[PDB]
Amino acid sequence: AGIIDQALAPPRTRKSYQKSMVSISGTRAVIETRSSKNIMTVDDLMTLFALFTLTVQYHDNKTPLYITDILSLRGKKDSGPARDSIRDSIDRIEFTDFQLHELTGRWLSENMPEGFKSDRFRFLARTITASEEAPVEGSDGEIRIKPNLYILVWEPSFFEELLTRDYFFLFPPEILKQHTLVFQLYSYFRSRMSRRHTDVMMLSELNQKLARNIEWRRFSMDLIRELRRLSEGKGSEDLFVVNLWGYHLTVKSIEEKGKVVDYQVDIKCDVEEVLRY
Amino acid sequence: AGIIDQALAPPRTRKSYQKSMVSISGTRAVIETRSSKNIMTVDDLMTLFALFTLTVQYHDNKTPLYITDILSLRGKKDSGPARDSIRDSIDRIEFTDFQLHELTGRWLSENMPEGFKSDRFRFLARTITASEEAPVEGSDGEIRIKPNLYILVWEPSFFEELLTRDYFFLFPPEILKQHTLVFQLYSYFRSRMSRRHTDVMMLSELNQKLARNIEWRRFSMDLIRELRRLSEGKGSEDLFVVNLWGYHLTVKSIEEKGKVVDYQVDIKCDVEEVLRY
Repeated sequence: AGIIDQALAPPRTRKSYQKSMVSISGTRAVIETRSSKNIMTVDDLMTLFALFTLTVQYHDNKTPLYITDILSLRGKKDSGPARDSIRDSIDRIEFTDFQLHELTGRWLSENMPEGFKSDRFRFLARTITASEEAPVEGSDGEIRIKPNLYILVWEPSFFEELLTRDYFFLFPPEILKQHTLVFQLYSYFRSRMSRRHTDVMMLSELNQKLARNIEWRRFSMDLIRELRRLSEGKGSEDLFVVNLWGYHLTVKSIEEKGKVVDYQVDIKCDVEEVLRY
Repeated sequence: AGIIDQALAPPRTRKSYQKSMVSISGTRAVIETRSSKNIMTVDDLMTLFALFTLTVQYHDNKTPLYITDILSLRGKKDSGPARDSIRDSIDRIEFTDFQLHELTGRWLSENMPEGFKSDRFRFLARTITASEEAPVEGSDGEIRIKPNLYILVWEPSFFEELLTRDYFFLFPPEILKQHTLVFQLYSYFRSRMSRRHTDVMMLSELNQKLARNIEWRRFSMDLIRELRRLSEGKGSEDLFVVNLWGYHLTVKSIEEKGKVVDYQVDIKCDVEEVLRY
């Protein structure tokens, strides 16, 4: 859940294999993501977290989640294309296998002096669905369903962590309705920013840190438009501040002659973080 | 479930999708078998059952299994190609998803009458592996591992069904190392003939109900060689009896010169057959 965000597919990409290089605790590892259909994209993250929330709120095992509650938590208007979109997202999450291969040998026991560890993980161990419409056959005869009721059986150990230490798994119900760049920014501040309470960063670094292959103009215009929409009316386009559910930002534009680059400063208020449930 | 036998791939087949029509309890249904690699074949069944036995034998959750125990239980001499073969069977079992789609709408919930139910199942929810050799990047650019320790995490419902009820799918460990036709014969004797005391059969009937695509020469030579092998020498080439782990058989020759077939008299004994653990 912490490293999976680094091994997803680009948005709107339909592929069945992706090999990414990662490093955790100094240990370099190769993370593979494969599916019999299309692997998870970055945009699916939100949907995944939605499931997380709906798994925690229900238990207060097998977790029944209705499609309408998912649409509501995602802040999307109920319609055919919307239900089909969430259905495609959950379908990508369901058939995605992650596998982390550690490249540095470790000592395990007297019988295994040098041992390389690999972990093959899958979020949903089982899924039972209930649909109003009948399945369709499609090309090659492969079934396609339109479920309204989901019944999730998570991976056991992960499920035991879905009912224990529900902080990194519980995002604010309002951040799950936000833009993809806002979600990625809040998720980046939530995991890689517990070291300090004040920080200094640029938008140019934020592309390479969050959405690299997105060009600087689209990234800056979209994310700046969103943060400006969530900002307070106190400032102009050159200087404004955003609450961001505990991550009080302070964006300031830097100009050469007419061209601009933005510069943001955050002050992490840990209280409102836990308050945002 | 007990319908996976109709969902597996034919022997010597390496594919990623299969679809079958299956009627269960009067309802027409479709079973799809998917894998990002190769789906399970029939010849993997024994290995799967081996895992079963070992998972029941260790807990006497997570289940550590060593490849040495799998090779010994399957009756395989420890070597390179043997370890590779077992690893390939376990790899096909690990990445195989099954899915049962009901094509007839039935009553599911007071808000979904005549709804359509699907069930996406997977034997292994999670798999941690310990390998002695280093991860190798093959010619296809994908990581290939050579594990020796299998920390297995089964599907929760199937695991609970696998720890308490150890009588539906547990075979005598000595049958997991026999010829494939003997294993198929014993499985046919446990599935069919539920509580029938005695019955009389033909090797031709056993040929068509066990291995349709096997020549009558190889069926008689292999099956009669193995059954006649596991029998006290009290008889001759034309009359012998086999215990067969609770299914006491009696095989005799038929129809004299140049044209032959075998009578097979059975007598079921639930005491020995079930108690053999």
